Amino acid sequence: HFADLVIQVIDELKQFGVSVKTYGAKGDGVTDDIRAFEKAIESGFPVYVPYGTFMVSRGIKLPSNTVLTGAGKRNAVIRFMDSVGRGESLMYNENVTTGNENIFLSSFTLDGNNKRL
Amino acid sequence: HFADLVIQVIDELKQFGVSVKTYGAKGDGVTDDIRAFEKAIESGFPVYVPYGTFMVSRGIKLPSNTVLTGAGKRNAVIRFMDSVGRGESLMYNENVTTGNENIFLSSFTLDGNNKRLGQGISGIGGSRESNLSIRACHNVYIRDIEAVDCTLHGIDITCGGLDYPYLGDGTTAPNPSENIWIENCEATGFGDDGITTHHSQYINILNCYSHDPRLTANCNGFEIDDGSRHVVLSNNRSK
Amino acid sequence: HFADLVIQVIDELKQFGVSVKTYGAKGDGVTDDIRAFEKAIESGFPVYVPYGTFMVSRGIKLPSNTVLTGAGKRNAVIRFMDSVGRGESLMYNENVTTGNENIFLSSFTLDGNNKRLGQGISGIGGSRESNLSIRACHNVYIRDIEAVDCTLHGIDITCGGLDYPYLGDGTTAPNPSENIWIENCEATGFGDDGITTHHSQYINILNCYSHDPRLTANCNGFEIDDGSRHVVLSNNRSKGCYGGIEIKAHGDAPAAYNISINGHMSVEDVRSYNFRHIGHHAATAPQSVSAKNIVASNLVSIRPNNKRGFQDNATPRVLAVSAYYGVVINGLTGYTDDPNLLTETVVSVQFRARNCSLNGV
Ligand SMILES: [Co+2]
Ligand SMILES: [Co+2]
Ligand SMILES: [Co+2]
Ligand SMILES: [Co+2]
Repeated sequence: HFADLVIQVIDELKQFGVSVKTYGAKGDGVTDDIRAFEKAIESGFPVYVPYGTFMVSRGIKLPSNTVLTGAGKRNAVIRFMDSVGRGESLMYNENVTTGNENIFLSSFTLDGNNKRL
Repeated sequence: HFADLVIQVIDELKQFGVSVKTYGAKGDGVTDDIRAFEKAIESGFPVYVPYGTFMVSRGIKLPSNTVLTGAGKRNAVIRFMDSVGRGESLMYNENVTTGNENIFLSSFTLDGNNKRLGQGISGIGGSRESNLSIRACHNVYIRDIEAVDCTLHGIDITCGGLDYPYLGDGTTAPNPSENIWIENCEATGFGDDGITTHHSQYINILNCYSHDPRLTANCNGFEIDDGSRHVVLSNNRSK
Repeated sequence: HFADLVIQVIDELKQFGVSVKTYGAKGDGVTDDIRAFEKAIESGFPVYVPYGTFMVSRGIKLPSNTVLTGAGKRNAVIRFMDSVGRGESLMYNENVTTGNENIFLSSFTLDGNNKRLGQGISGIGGSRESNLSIRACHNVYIRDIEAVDCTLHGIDITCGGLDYPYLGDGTTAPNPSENIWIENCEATGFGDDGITTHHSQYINILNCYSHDPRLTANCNGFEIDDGSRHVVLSNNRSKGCYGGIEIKAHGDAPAAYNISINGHMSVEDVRSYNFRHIGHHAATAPQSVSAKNIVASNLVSIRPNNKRGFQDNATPRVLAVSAYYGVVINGLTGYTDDPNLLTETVVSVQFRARNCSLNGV
């Protein structure tokens, strides 16, 4: 509970923008973090992905005016879960038909977990 | 939120027992703190009342094996709210008919807020509406309690039942209180008596001060009344 | 770890003095807290005992200039562990032979856990195994202490030494306790006496309650015993004991002398007020040279009886005086509602009692 209060302060500082962990991401190689990504991305703030393997049960959709930056390749890693079915890219812009604008993506690994199939 | 975490730690230390503020008491002279008192008292721990005026919308009922201690007279103050109706003493033991045991009360003020009813008013019937009423109890220690603006009595020790029994001369009422100690208490501004005993035995009243009744009837400082027996009074003052 | 830091700050504030919990006390009814008590007590600070049942594997020894205060009776509770052996009072001053000074004890329960030994057991020898024992001490204030399930006595004030000395009539034992105040204390479930004094002087016992001994021998509420002198008892109550207030000595000891009873209430004791000097009652014995001066006033005795069989069914009394010279009784009320409880003599002045006066009975 003390640590949670300290974390709350850090998160309010927004040193990188907003961390996905602020919205509940675990980045533990097991937990489904898709909702945290969606929440962070819809918040309007630049989004930061810190160290971890962030498991996702569906594709991460990017709206216009998105800044998504990680701690780096093989540091911030985004990965499809074993149970994901067919049909989606791991990461793609929201409006598939007429598109989006101003998307800035930096410094992370995308692991499509093709192995699972 | 930080202060709340600090408070949580203090409360877990239980330096006095459990504070009523731990259970949500404000002690601000306005907020109804009755639920906090009830919760604290039912917890099984000795209960502490710190500085404040703790407003209560109904009587505080005491079960057996209760320790209730305050920060002191005119420091910890317990008070009926303006909107309280008729029929209850401010503080009394839970089992009104066959009584309770082992109740230890120390170091606070009981303000019955009789004022709220208008002037000239006394108890609605029998032993109802004292600041403190002890009925059919064994082993009760009452120390350093100040009882003010009382509707009926300041402190009343009686047998079981809300009413006083009238069974005739040469009788003994059922369910006496027994083994009672009243020490360093003050009673004032009462409607009947400051400190009084009925149908009860083995009582010591020591170093107490009972003065200035509100009313003008049979209003006595110390009234050792119907059915009392085996009582010592020593070094008290009445005025 | 955060809570520990907060606690550290609180402890540094020293709002009561130093808490025993600061030195590692748990007060959980299970953990041995003796080391925390010893550390706190040796620190030089006033010691505070907060809410809890603080278990102890050996007696708590008190040095000079000790302040030990609790959160209150049945709030702060100090208790012998089940596994404790024989020989120690629960709490007592460090220097058993020549004593200590300036000890101030307030607001806690002492539970001697006599139960742990099986039933029917009393002290192993002399003054050993009371809940609280004060030996050869000067300036001791004992307030708001509840003493329960006691092996020997609840509270005992005595001279130096673990044993009680038997030096003969007309003597004064070395190393008395002196300047003692016992107020608002309760003693119950003891093996011998609730509150008792020996070979000590200048003592006030005020507003205390001693009742219901475990055993059935000479088990008295207040026993002003061998070598006592210059004692005032006032506004105390005794219940369900053999003697309510006993003032006496055993044979081969000097009787208590110059004792004042300024009001007492005795409820269902056998002999409410029992003043005597064993060895100095027979017509052919020497007169006691020590049994002198008792002034006792505003005495209440209620339903004296021997339903419990104390002292081999000794016969009940409101008042029994023997051996003593110069006993002045003023304002005595004895009351019963059962004519079959006391059947021999209500008040006796016999067995070498002399120069006695009864007024207002
Ligand atoms: Co009256
Ligand atoms: Co009355
Ligand atoms: Co004895
Ligand atoms: Co003795």
